[PDB]
Amino acid sequence: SEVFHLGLTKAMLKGAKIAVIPGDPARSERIAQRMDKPEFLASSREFTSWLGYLENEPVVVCSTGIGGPSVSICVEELAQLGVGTFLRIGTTGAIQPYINVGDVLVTTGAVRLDGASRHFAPLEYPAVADFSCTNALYSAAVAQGITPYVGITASSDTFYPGQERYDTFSGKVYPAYQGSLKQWQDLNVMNYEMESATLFTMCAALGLKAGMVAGVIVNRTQQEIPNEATIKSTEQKAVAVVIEAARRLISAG
Amino acid sequence: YFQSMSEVFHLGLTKAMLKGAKIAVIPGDPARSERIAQRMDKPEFLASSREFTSWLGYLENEPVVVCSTGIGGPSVSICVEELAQLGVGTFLRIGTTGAIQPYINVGDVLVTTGAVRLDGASRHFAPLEYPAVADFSCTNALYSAAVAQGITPYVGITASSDTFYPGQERYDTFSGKVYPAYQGSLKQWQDLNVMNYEMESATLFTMCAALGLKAGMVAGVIVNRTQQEIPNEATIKSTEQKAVAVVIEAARRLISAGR
Amino acid sequence: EVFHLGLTKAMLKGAKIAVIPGDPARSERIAQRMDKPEFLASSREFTSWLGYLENEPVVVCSTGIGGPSVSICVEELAQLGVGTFLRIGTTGAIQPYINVGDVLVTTGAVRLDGASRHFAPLEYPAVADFSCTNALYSAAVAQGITPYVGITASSDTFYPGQERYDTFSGKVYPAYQGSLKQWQDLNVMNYEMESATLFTMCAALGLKAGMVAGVIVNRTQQEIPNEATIKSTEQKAVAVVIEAARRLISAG
Amino acid sequence: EVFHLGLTKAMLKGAKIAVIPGDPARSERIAQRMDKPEFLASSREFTSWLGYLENEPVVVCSTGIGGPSVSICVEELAQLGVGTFLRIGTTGAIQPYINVGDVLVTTGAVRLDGASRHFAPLEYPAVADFSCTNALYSAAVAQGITPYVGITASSDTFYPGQERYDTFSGKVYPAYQGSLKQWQDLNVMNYEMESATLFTMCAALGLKAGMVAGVIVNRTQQEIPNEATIKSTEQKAVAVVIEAARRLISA
Amino acid sequence: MSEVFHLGLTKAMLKGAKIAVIPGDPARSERIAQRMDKPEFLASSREFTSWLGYLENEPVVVCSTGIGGPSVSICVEELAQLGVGTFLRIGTTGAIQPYINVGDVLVTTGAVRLDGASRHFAPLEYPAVADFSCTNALYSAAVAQGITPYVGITASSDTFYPGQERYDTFSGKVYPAYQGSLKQWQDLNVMNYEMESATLFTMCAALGLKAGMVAGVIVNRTQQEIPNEATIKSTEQKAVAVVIEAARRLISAG
Amino acid sequence: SEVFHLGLTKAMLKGAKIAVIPGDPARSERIAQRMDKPEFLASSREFTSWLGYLENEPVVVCSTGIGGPSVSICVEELAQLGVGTFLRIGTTGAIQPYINVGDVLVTTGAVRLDGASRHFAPLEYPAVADFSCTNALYSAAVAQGITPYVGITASSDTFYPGQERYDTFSGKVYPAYQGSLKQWQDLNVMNYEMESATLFTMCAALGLKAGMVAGVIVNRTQQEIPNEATIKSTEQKAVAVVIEAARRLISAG
Repeated sequence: SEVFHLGLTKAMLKGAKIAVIPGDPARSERIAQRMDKPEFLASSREFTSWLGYLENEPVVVCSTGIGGPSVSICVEELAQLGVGTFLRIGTTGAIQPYINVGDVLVTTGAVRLDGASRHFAPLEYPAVADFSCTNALYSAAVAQGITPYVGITASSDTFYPGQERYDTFSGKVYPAYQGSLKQWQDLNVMNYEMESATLFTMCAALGLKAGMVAGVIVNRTQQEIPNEATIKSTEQKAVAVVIEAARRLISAG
Repeated sequence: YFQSMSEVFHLGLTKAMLKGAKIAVIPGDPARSERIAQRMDKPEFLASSREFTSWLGYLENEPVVVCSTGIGGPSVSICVEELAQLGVGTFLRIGTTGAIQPYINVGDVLVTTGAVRLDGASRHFAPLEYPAVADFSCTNALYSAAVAQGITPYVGITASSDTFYPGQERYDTFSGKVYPAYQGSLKQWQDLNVMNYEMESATLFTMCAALGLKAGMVAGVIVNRTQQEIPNEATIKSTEQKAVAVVIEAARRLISAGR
Repeated sequence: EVFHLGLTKAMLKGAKIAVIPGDPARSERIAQRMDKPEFLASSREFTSWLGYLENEPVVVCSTGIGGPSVSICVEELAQLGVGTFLRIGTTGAIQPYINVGDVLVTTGAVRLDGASRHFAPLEYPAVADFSCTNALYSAAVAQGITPYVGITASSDTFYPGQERYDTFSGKVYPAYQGSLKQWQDLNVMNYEMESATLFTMCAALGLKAGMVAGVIVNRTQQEIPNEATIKSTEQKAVAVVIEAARRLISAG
Repeated sequence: EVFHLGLTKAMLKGAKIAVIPGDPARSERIAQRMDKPEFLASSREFTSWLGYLENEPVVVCSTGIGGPSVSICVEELAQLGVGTFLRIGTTGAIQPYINVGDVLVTTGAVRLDGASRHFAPLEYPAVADFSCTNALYSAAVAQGITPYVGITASSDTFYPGQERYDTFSGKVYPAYQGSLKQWQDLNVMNYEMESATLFTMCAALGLKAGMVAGVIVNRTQQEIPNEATIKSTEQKAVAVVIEAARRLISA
Repeated sequence: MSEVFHLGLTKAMLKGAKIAVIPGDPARSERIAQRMDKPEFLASSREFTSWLGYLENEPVVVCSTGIGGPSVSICVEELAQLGVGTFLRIGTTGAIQPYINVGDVLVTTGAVRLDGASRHFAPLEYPAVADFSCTNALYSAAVAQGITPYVGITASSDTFYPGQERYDTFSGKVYPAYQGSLKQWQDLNVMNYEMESATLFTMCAALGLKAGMVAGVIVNRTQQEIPNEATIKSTEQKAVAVVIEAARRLISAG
Repeated sequence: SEVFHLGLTKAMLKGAKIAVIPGDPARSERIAQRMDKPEFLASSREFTSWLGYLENEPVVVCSTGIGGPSVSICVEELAQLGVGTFLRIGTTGAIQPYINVGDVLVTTGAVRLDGASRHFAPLEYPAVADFSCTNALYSAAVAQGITPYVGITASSDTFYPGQERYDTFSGKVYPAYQGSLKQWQDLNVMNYEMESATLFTMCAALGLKAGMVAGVIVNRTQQEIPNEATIKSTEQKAVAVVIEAARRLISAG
């Protein structure tokens, strides 16, 4: 291979300029299976890649693993192989009581509670999504009968203390993160996630285009856990949005 | 200035004088409020106090405020907060600007999605790590309005500075100096794909996001710091009018979309 | 000759000192207490008048609200040869012992602004010039006034940075919650919105700055000032700054 | 059962100690060097095996790349009763005198990651546990190796945070320009991407952590190494980490 | 008993002293006290050597601080526990500006906070600024003794070596955050480096105590000329004369 | 004298490569008198130095004064004179309830609540002790039948507010330090101290070796005042550990 981690060569992508980047290596196949003529490319560490076709054009699906550091490797190495646009698809937990399980969130900007973003730009620089990607995702959702929430996401390097979870080994969060959940709620932050600050900041710095959509499967403020059919239909909703957004971006280019 | 004639500390306005306005166009210069209002139906002067000159006018049968902010986040923060107390929910920033990328020309139009926070006021609304990002629908209305008038704007990041001089790494000054933290900073932003400098959007975007208000920004490029040529008054004045026409049409589609 | 102020070196007729209030409406009022007052210019928030004290020309120029517009004013006046800047304002105090009508002379500022950081790193002190501070203090004492002398908190906002809750959101985020009490406990006299930028930039550029303010409101009391109170307090503070300017001119 | 790892307390069979490599494919290789190895689970980047040393159960669980995934692994293993964590890896040195084939034991980490700040403020030291560090060192010496002991710079990125210019942009922004030289002049041995998170979280949580690594490349050096010396290096490093687990079990 | 924790002093031992002169070097306490009426040794504990003397019939303490904000912070806090409200710092210093000569006198209005201890009293944005009345007493005293001091900003460093960008050291190195820092301070019109004033000014403002600082310039690292020993002693003696006279003025005024 | 502050020359050290560094100038002599052929070297400001012999090798004992700034002078100037190893000895208070008066603490790392450490390395760099020094100190303690606590110390530039003391002139601590004691307790910090952050950071930056041991003479969390005999015996206990530690380091050379 021509890159350090992914196990890929330029030739293997067959001219792909756009990538869909889920977190879980097992999701790559499922997404590529909504595309035309999909084929396995490689699996190396947490990076499982597939190639598929939308609008008769090649598209990579590559898993990123959890967190900015693995995302930064994935994105950098795909960019070396000619990928210029990156669409993040995920499933998330909301922190606003008006956002329900089954809702779809499109993120315009990220609160940078990560470390990797600071290696591409100083903290004062905005972790903001690409306009054309964000539009394609929003337009894709409304066209498919979904009214997404569009706004800001908190992007944390941790699943536990950074998302102010106390159901843990220590049961503690140190003072800088005590009350942080309420802080973000009061600043109209929709949800937590763990990748978008790195993705958006590095893409803006490198001149690459990024966007993100997620399906809500849990609400931190709400009592009752939903059944794992509404979980799966939520995941489907999100994929339908990202696939259609990818087609719009391709047709537009 | 009589506090009895105002429901807010600085603007000299009451809610009723706005006649239900939910949207404001906010230029920097007090002298520009009237001109922008005259693009609307039945324009009327509202008040003038300090750097805050306000007019009302109508678009699509709805009242729209035009209020000047003065230069800088501190004065912008007062203007926005006090209009928000009087029921204004959407703020469209209009201005002219210099660019820092060689491919951006005088006469081009910039729509800003996010701001580098080189200001102070934004930190009074949210911690530094929170993004100074524009409202999606405002940004889309500004872009769409521009395209519908024959203009393809550049869309991207602006550096929002509390100063005109050292914070924009200008050396053509009294001291001729910029201290180390801001030396090389222009090049830094160029290399990070920042389009331009401006002095208000970090505060505007950060505060609106934090308060649940909607903000966007459009600007006409009237100078480029990487370029040698001097631009002429005609193209400059034309660029100002162009950008105003964009902001007005954006307001129109925001109004009709909310109907 | 300068980007914003609409002024030329010639129009200043040799002025080396400026009085810099916030409100453009006050430029003329202050100019009228000097000799041979005349209008110079008005552009955006910057309205400038010229006057004479001890047969020397003195500029009065309004700054607008906040560090950013102050930094433009001071920089551009300095390009035109002004070396000394006297800030006059009205202010709200945060200490109970400070009364409406009192006069404050500020030695240094808490840097809760952005613009100062463009002139020097945060650890550098936003401190007033010795001679300006003394002239302001002396002027006050010579007019029968015992001013408070000390530290001012200089905020880029009027609302959350001064921990106001009487607002559209009614909220202040955690980093500024408890901040007013913090400053009270650190013996800060008052809030204002310009002096951190002024002091820091003047120290950095080798210019001379001082600030005097009249207290029109106390954040620890329930009373709100009427315009007559504002007017008399303003007049009190203007008298101080005019005299301080005479003293600096005479001594120079 | 825990949220990410696909594990229950019962599946660990009382294991109090874990060896934690980064690469999912490496968990089996390492478990093969213990007694009665068995696959446990594979979920996302977390592939876990169980094995026995001095007749005692030991988990081997991959972490993926970076503090974020490490923090999930360690947290969830701690919920299941694991109290000690030994990191094994392969690394690139930044000092001219460190050779390919050398072994590094890390006492402390430069915190160039984000996850560590979710456990403790930046001024708090990312320091290895005293016991673990000694076992790693002793294990190495007993096998004829004098490891370098010292400080590692722990980066959230592979590229700009380690000041690499061989990239898509070819750029590193000013705050990281000259940072490699800065760390060299401060006697930092190497870059790595997980230890700041690991050391800081374990100190905050009351858990025990250590780290050993085999050097397979040197950023300052002309040459390029063959896979012979590389494969023996990582084999050497695994041997040190296994023996260290024994020693800790023994005491 | 009634003794403070570090200084070995009780409130009775001060005999009502409200004002202190605070040199850095233990061995200077006696010398400064001998410039006052009826000097007497009080105590010596660690770096803190204290004497009492009288000026204008009022008792005045002289206590050494040791080097750096941490020991200064002990000294000042514990003297305040004993009723001292006013603190006059006296020393000798190098200068970093070419136009400041050996033998000049510096009165410090403000400090660049390159220390740690100041941050334990106030956040970094809070100004390390001297008390108005102390600063005036020092300036007016100097002018009355035919000196015209420079009045300005001093950089207050927690180190003698790297924080003052010194390369003549064991390592020969200064890490990047401090490379170019001397020139940065020169370009921002800073007069000199010293190691205590940020802590002193910040803590005194925070606690409501009054502080001022005067120093005599005995070296200038930007100049080639080397001063002779007479000029140095004359400068030391001059700085001491100013601080004593300033204390007299403050005592008389109150 | 060929150093600026200590009043020392390389010849006066007679080849010493190692130093014991207490804080109090009055302690230097009695520590040196546990060694063979003790001799006074110099006294300047807070820096009182003595020389002694352990295992036939010369060892300096030099007092540092209080705080990172004076420590930084002492260590720099001794390094200029050829000293490469620095062992810190003192007595301390503990902030953990289970740490008793009489216990011994060996510090692996320091919380950097000081200023001088930042003049040697940026804040993210760890204030970590030298491995061999720490091992020597641990081993010496065990050999005296002491199980020392081994761990993290908080190193403060102040005695009062930075250790969250309210028994003061003002009786006040500003918000950034309110609740800080509790914060450090919950992060398993053992004790406060005033010099280790500077010492460990500078030594790692300069390539010098440092360690620290201390005897606990007071506990913030405990009710009891301990008697003088318990306190004086704790001092002796800790000094015995540091001397033995130095024997081991010398012997290993």
